[PDB]
Formats: sequence, structure tokens, C-alpha cells
Amino acid sequence: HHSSMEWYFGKLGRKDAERQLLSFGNPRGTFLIRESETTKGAYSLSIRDWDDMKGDHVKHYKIRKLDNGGYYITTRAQFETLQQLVQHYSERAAGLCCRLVVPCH
Amino acid sequence: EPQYEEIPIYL
Ligand code: NA
Repeated sequence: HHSSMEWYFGKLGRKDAERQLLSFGNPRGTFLIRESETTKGAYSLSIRDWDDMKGDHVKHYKIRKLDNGGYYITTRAQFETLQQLVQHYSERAAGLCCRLVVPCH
Repeated sequence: EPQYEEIPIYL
């Protein structure tokens, strides 16, 4: 088992996740993963986005845990590890609001 | 209960 993340923030709530992502100058696609605040055992993917109405804001996606191991945001794209999920969505949005461009600095 | 986004599915 290889043991190894800048983008993982542990027990960080939604509000404090948004404060870190909305730091000045971070692009759309700045992101982090944290424990879910409202579904125990799951994770949350928090991504900086922009639209004309909301301006700079954060979108949150539930990363669900498969009962017997692994992770997904949509059931048709499953991953063994959070690292593999992040690498996948760094390469293509594939339904997310945008790609995972840079871990929250 | 807070808002979470979902990946849209298209047929
Ligand atoms: Na930041």
C-alpha cells in the first residue's frame, strides 16, 4: 500500500472552505476536499466558480462512499481513491462546473 | 440540508 495531500482539508466546514477558496485571485477551479459536514462518512468537494449573477462563489459536490470501498460523485464515474477522483476531474470537468485546476493555496 | 450540486445526466 503506497501511503501519500495539499487539497485535503479534513474537518473543515462549508463556511470556512468558502473563505479559503474565495481568497483574492484564485481562479475558477480552485478546489479542496473536506469531510462532509452533513453526511457522516462522506466527503465534500468544494470548487470556486463564477457566473454573471452570483459572481465569485463556491459550488459543493457530495463525494459518496461506496459501501465496500471507493468513491463517486455520479454513480457512473467511480474511483478507488480520492486521489484518483481528483486526478480524473483535473483532466476533464466531466459534468462538474469546471475542472479541478489548482488545490486551494 | 445545504445546497449541493449534482453532475447532470443527459440521455
Ligand atoms: Na486560497
